[PDB]
This record gives sequence, C-alpha cells and structure tokens, in this order.
Amino acid sequence: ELDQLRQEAEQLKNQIRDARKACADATLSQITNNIDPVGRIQMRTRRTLRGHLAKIYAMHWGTDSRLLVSASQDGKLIIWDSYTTNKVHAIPLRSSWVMTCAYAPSGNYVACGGLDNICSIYNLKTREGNVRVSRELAGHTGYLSCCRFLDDNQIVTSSGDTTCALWDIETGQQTTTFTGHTGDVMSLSLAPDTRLFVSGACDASAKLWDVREGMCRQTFTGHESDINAICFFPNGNAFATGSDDATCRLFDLRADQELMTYSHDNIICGITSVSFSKSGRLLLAGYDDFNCNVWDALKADRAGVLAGHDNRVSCLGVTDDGMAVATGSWDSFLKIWN
Amino acid sequence: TLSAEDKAAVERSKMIEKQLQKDKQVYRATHRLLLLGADNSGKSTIVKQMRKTSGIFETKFQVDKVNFHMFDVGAQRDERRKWIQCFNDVTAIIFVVDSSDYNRLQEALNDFKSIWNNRWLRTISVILFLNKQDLLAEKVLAGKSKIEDYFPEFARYTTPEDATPEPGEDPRVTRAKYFIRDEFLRISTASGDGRHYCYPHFTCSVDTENARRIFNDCRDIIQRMHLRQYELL
Amino acid sequence: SNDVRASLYSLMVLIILTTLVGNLIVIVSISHFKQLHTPTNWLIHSMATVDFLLGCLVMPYSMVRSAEHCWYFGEVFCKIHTSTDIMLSSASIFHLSFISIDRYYAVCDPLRYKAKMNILVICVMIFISWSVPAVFAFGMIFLELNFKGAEEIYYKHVHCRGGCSVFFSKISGVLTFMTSFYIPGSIMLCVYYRIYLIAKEQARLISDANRKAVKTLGIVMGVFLICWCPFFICTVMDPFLHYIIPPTLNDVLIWFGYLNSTFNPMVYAFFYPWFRKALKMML
Amino acid sequence: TASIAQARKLVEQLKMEANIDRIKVSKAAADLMAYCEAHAKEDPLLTPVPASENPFRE
Amino acid sequence: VQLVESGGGLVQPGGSRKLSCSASGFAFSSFGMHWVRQAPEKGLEWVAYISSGSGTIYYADTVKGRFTISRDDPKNTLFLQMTSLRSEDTAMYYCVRSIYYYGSSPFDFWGQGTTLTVSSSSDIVMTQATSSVPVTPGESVSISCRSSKSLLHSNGNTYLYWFLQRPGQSPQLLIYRMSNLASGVPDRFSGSGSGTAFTLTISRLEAEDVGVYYCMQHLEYPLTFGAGTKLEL
Ligand SMILES: C[C@H](N)Cc1ccccc1
Repeated sequence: ELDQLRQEAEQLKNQIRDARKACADATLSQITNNIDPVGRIQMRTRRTLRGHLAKIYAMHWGTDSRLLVSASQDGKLIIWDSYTTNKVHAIPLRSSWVMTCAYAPSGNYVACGGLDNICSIYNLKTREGNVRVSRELAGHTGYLSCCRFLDDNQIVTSSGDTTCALWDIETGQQTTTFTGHTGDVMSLSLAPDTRLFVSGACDASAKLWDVREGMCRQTFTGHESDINAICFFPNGNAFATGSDDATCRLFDLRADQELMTYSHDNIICGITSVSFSKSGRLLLAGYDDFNCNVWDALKADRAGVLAGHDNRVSCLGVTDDGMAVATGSWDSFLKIWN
Repeated sequence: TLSAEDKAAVERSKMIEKQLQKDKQVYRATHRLLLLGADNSGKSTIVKQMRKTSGIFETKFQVDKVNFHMFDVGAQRDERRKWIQCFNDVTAIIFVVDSSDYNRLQEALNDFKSIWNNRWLRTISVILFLNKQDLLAEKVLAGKSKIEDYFPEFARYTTPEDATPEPGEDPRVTRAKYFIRDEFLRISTASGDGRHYCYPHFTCSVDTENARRIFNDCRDIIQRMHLRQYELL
Repeated sequence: SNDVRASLYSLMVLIILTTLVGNLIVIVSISHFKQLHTPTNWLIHSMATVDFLLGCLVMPYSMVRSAEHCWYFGEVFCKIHTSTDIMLSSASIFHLSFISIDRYYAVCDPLRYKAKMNILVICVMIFISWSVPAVFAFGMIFLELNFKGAEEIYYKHVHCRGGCSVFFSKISGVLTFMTSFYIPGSIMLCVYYRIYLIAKEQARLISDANRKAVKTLGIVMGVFLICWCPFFICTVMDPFLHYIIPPTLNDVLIWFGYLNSTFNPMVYAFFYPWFRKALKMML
Repeated sequence: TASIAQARKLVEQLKMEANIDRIKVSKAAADLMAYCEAHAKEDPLLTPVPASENPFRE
Repeated sequence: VQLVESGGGLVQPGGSRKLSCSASGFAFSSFGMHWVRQAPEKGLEWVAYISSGSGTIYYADTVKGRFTISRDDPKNTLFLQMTSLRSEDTAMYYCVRSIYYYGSSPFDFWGQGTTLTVSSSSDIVMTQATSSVPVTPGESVSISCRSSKSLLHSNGNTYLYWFLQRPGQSPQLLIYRMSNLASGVPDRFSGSGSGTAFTLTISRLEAEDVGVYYCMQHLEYPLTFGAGTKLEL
C-alpha cells in the first residue's frame, strides 16, 4: 500500500515540475537589460540610537514613521523617538530570551515572545500611566520565532513547533492553525492586503497561507540551506527571501516561478534580514560579515555599502513613508541610516 | 529643547537612562550558566536541591555573595541548533549525566561530542557531572548486568594510579567509575586546543555539596580567561 | 666638538618626535574606536595624555638647556619648567602603579572583577594621579621648601654652572624619593611577584593535566626599573654624600627618564594583540 | 496505519497544488517594472530629496 | 482613579497653612503635577509646575520666592505651604494630572479642589472676542480665540487647549494641539486657524454642552489662560 501510494505522489510532483518548467519564456534580467542603471546611493549615518545593554534581536517600525520598537535579550523593550532620539517607554520583561517584537498598526499594543513559548500583549495607551500586560497567549510547544499583527484584535504567530497559529485576543484561543512544514518556521511576512501570508522553515521551502479558510495555497522551493528572513514586495505579487548560503532570491506568486538570484562570491556569510524600498528599486540585505550591502532589485549589481557595525547585523526595517532605514546589530547600537 | 514639551521629554528620557544604568549595574555582576543534559539524568533532583509548556525554568542561587543563574532547558523540541547560538555570554555548561544505565552511555557520549564541537559554543567551558553513584555501586554488587555486555573494553582495563578511592568502595566499582570518567575525558580532549576546559565531577545529589563545586570551577575558568587575556599564559 | 653637539641635537629631536608620534597614535586609537571603552583603556589613555603633554611642554626647553650650559629664558620660566617636570614625571609613575593594581585585581579575585573595578574607581584614580603630584611639586617649587637650609649652597651651585638646575636638599630629597619612587615602586614588585607565582602554578597544573609570563613580566618591570632607579639613587645619594657629581650625569639621568616616558606607550599598548588588531584595522 | 494517513494528506495537498493556473513570466516582469517606474518619484532613498525634507537633519 | 484634597477654611492674614492633594489609584511617580487658580467671579490662572523627577521646577511670575511645593513619592502625597497670605490670594485651587511624551494629552484629569477665603509684560497675551452669546439646540455654534503672537513652532506644533468647564464640576479636555480630539468627548467639536486667530465649532448641541468654555496656550513658563464664554440656553 505504501509503495503504490507514493508513486502517484512522485508522478504528480513531476507533473508540477514539468508545468513549472514549461511556463517560462524569459528571466527578469534579459527583459530589464533595457533599463538605465540605478547609480550610487551614498547613504550616511544620520543618527545612532543607544542605551541597550545586551545585543538587539529584532525591531519594528511604527505606522507613523516616527516611532520604533526594539527588543534585546537583557529583558527590555524600549520605544524610541526617531527624530528627537528620546525614549518614550521602557518596558521590562519576564523572560530574558526574547526574539520577536511587533508594534500595532493603530499604535496601541506591543507584542513580544521568545523561548518562553508565550506571546505577551502590552497595552501602551491606557488610563493608567504604566504599560501593563493585557493577555498572555499560550498553546505553542516550541519557541516562538516571529509574530505579526493582522488587525487590532487578530495577531498571527510563527513558532518553533512547525505550526503557525492565528489568534484572537478577546477570546484567547487559536481560531485557526496551519500545518505542512517539516522544519521549524523562523520567518513570517504579511501581504499588503492582509489576506495572505508566507513563511519559511528550515527545510528550505516557503508556503503561501490563505488567512480566511486557514490552509496553504502554494509551495515555493529553490534554496539549499535554511531560511532566516522573508519579506513581501510593495506591489504584493512578489516576495524576497533570505538564507544561509549567501544567496537571496525573488519569487513570484502569480507565475509560481523563481525569477532572479542575488549572489556574489566575495561574500560567503549568510543573509540575516531583508527589506524592500517603497519604490521597489532596492533590496536591502544584512550579512554576518558585519556588513549591510545594498542590492539593486532589477540588475543584481550592488549599489553601495553601509558598513559601520562592529558585530553581526540581526534586523532591518524600512520606514513606512520611505525616508529612512534602521539597522540593528549585536553590538547594542541602533543606527538610523538615510 | 526649544519648547517646554521637549524639556519634559528629555526629563523623561533622563529618568529612563537612570533606571537603565541601575539595571546594568545589577546585570553586570551576575554569572549565567546553562544546564544541558538528558531525561533519565537527575536534573529535577539537583535543580530542586539548589533551591505547562514553559521552555525556561530559570533558578537562582547564591554562594559567597556571588550570583548564579540556572537557565534550565524546558519543554522544547529535540532539535537543539537554533536556540544554542543565543547562549554566547554564559560562563560554563553543567552537563549532567546518568551513569547507572549501561546503555544510555553511548547516547550521552554522542550528545557530549555534539556539545563540545558546536561552533557557537566555543570558548565556553564545560562542567561535567556524574550522577547516581550509589545505584552504580549497587549494580556492581548485584552483578548480573556487566559492562562487558555493552563495552567489552572494561576487562582489559586497569584502574589508574591517580585514583583516590573512598573508604570501602570495592575497587571494581572504582575501575568502572574511572572507566566512564576516562571515556568522557578522552572525548573532551579529542579537540579543544586549550581554549575551553572540561571539569569532571562525582556527585550523587541527596544534598551533597555541589554549589561549592560550581563556584570553584567558575573561579578557575574566569581566572584562566583573565590570565590568557593579558598574555600571561 | 661641534659634531658631537649636532649628534646630540639629532638624538634628542629623534626622541622627541618618537614620543609625540607614538603617544598620538595611542590617544587616537583609544579615543576613536567604540569597542575600546573598557576602563583600563581609560587609564591607558590618561597616561598617554600625561606623557604627550610632557613631550610637547618640556622636552625642547630641556634640549636647549642641556645642549649649551646657560638659560636664556629668565627666572620666571625656570620655576614653571621644574614644576612641569616634577608634575608630569610623578603623574606617569602614579599611572603605571594604578595600572598594576588594576591588573592584580583581575587574576586574583576573578569572580568580582567587574563588580568593583568599574568606571567610578577609574575616574577617581585619574583624578588622584593628576592632582596629588600638582600640589606635591608646586609646594616645593614655588613656595621655597626645597632650598630651605641650603640657600647659599643652592646659589653657588646654580651659579657655578649654566642654566638653572633642579637642586634638591637632604630632607626634601629623601622625602621626594620615598614619596614619588619608592612607595610606587614596591607596589609593582609585590603585585607582579604574586601574579608570577599564580601564573606559574596554573601553567604547571595545566601541563600536568595533559614561558610567556616570565617574558611579559620582565619586559614590563625592566623598563621601569632601569630608567628611574639610577636617577633616583643618585639624587638621594648626592645630599647625603657631598655634591661630587659631573653635571652631564644629571643630563643623562633626566634623558633616561624621558626615555622611560617614550617607552611606556610602546609597552602598555602596542605589546597586546587586541590593540594591535584595532590599530591595523584602522590603517 | 499512521503512515498511509500521512500519504493521503500529502497526495491531497499535491492534487490541490495541481489546480492553480499560471501565466507567462513576461507579463509578470512587465507588471514589475511598470509598477517600479511609475512610483519612482516618492523614493527619498534613491533620489535625494532637498534639504526641506529629511527631518533627520543634524 | 480619583484625586482628593484636604484643608480649606478662613485664615486671618499673616498666618500659615498646609494643604494636601492626596492621590490614589494611579502611578503618582510618573506624572507631572500642576496647580491652577480660579476666582469665583473671574477666570482661571496658573500657579506652579513640578516635574516627575523633581529636576525642573517652575513658578508663576506673580509669586516665585514665596510659595513652596513638596511631593512624597512613597505616600503619593503632595503638599502646599502658604506663607504671608494676602486677601487677593482667594480663589479655587485644583491639582491637575499631566504626562509628557510624544502623542500624549496633558492636563487630562482634574481633581475636586478646595475653597480658601482670606478676610479683607513682554509675555504672550491672549483674549476672547466674546463673553456670552445666545444659541439653540440644533444649530452651529462658533467661538473665536485670539492671541498676540504666532504660536506656530519650528517643529510644526500649534499649542491650543480647550476645557469647557461645566457649571458644577471640574473642567475637562476637548481639543489639544488645536486639532487632536480628546479621549471620551463626542465627535462634535473641532478647531482650526491660520496661526494668529483660532476658532472652535460644534456640530450638534445637547443638554450636556451647557457651560463656560476656556481657551489655553502652552508655549512658555507663564502659561496664560483665557477669559471664558458662558452659554445660556
Ligand atoms: C626628571 C625631573 N626633572 C626630576 C624629578 C624629581 C622628582 C620626581 C620626579 C622627577
């Protein structure tokens, strides 16, 4: 029974591969050759935020394009003001191993969680003048690796037990769960329509998840090593992807193909974070070699270097209005580049 | 600080700075230790004696005014690669091992070999523990199960002259105990090139003095680190 | 004759330039980089600042005084020169002693190194090192305490030779010795003997489980014990005995002191691997 | 048998995956640069906006 | 949350008294504290201001070296001591809560107040065009506020507060920064201006709108107040 049950599986995925192969006519580069190159960006370090004790693990830009939130492993979650370099709030923590932060689109709640297998919800704007935990969410076996806000009452969490789970704060239980990943998923990104989201586990594959019905829709492969960072495209019909083999790739939802690959042999370290630009011409990509290069999105030619970090770069983020980019590192120093 | 609002904002920032520097002063004089190991090993007993799917069961203890943090692992998955690089500021690793099973020994050696060769877990010393000595002694007295059943190399082995047996202790027990000890130490000395040092120990829980052992091991570890930093070693 | 003087000028100016350049590299490397903000690096930076100020405030005038036996600067600047000499030499010695104490607190109480050797104590050390020599020098120099009891002796000694000297006395000389060279010279010896013993026993333990300490300790102690010791021995023996000493001996002794000043930042900074790595990354 | 149950789910997933329609890569690339060039005015990262903007002065 | 005060009464001139505004139900150690003065037959006036960390202390230009303030963080109590009281120093005193950071809404909460009876320049000046107008429940009501200087700041913030105290209770907040709505007010009030004169508009009028409106400015230390426009239906 097992021998025959599989044979149709190989036949069907072979048919899928044949359909995928016989669906391409050209790559992006040969069609984009007739484009004026991008030119040197020459970014400068406008600011340098500091005050963290241990090494930063994540950061997230507020919707107002003025506030940002950072979480480090010393058990602290500070909220800065990116223009005047002040400190709005400084929230302590219960678990000293936090690797996730998320600032709500409205600007009310902050969520963070790590090896404790719990996402906490903090209520910034209260009648009280103190930030207090709202509702701890439990139900994941492994460590939580990413978390995003669909709405003000619908958080989405990506865990280490190979199961993603859509939550509901007012009720307080998983209204939907996702299965289909062998490895532990370590990346989560939301579509601009908030109707879909993709994720990438350690088995070198990414899958598209339909939020409403609550199950997968598409699968994406093409990487050798695990996946450390994923991010959509501003149009919403593409998404970049990071890995550990010094290669970051661009994928297509509509065509279900592998369009373009970004790689240069002078770098052997791994991509740690990927973020796009509000226009889509650039593709930022941090590296373990202490460097944060800038990749052109249409020609694969490097368009400048943003060195200046004394240790590993862990997280990036482009501004919502698109005027600045912030990189966090393991040397406990946030830098507001521009 | 042009207006009054910015003055109040920088006042609030100054208060936050004072709180953060106080927390840094509290944070800078504490030593953090992992507690890797296994299941049949007496993690629960020892962690209670120092005195829900949560993945961290952190415990604190104090000896001679020094502060140690016991980051005991919890109900995670068997895979141990993506949350191990997070531990690079720790001082040592207490690798508890059970030595009264005769069959989990090989898996324990495999686990120790995996821990002693991780790229991230380099320049981190290991404080190995042996546990359940009384059970091993009783098994030696009982007979039946033998090391030769699983490890045939025990017979062609003699106790080292460096052994320091306690009163009693039929020297067959000593031969076996030092057999496991030498196995773990040869696994440790297989690599390392003098950048992190193993530290074997012979405990049995049941309120035997252990915090002193971690204290002495950490003192030696930090002293050797400082001596190496100043080109004195 | 003239060739000897020209060679003397060449040697002295070479020493001055070496002092300035090496200390400037030390100051710049410590000040610029953000990873080198450990408090012991603050001590090294302060010591470098002291040595550089000595180099750029005293050395040319001692050059012109020693080259030709006369003082074409008047009475007003001689007191400033002697005060600056005593101030900055004592500052260097005190900084070296405090570095030794900090190093001792690292390999003898390793579980509480960062719990007590924080930046407040380092700032206190820098303030004391800059402050106590100031009053200790100005009191004898400007308030006329060294010359008491030997006024005519000082007058005949300064006028039988060229430029103004640093003529000490009996009780003032012995007090200056015991305050500025002895009590900062025994702390180093005791600390480094303890550290040598500990390094030896730890190395022997590690070897039996299965050199550098002797070399580094010797290169740190020999530089300081070969420069100040002859000058401070002669200066304290001169008033106890009769003043039978060629003036050129004082010149070579003070030049040995300045040579210690130029050697200090090549020993306490460049000899270590992390600082060399940072400097090489800079270039 | 647990193993055959997993195979059924895997085959169901593959059959569902074999349902999506696809288009030519040329249309996708056309959409990409069409979006890219049209919204190239509001890119303060690529084209330096004058000193009036960039509230990150000093 | 609630603010309670004790004291009051009639005091002969030249004496001294100590009154307290006790706070309970919030974090008193993270809120700036203010004081206001309002005669029973006149408008509102500023008194003092104390920062959260007691590092910035401001006083009214009328009384600078005579009035004194004090706070007690463990007990969440705040004290005022009166020295050489005068007959003119007879009005209503309120203790007002405020917290300052980006996006905050200062002067949000108000206390109950106490009654004190005594027996018998180049700063920005502001005025109100009208003092009493007749309106009807269902038409539009517009009130104008005018200042003597352009309040627009380099950052881009125009500082304007409206309170609209009702006849019988402490005042509230409706609009801050001339454009931002308050917390619990209905979506019926708005404000606009060009930099010199400000206007307030109300869409619908109900029985809850009966009261007197106050116009406020916050640019410098003096913290000038308005006159007031009583509404009669
Ligand atoms: C080298 C100085 N001219 C002599 C001196 C005397 C006492 C202490 C330090 C230095």
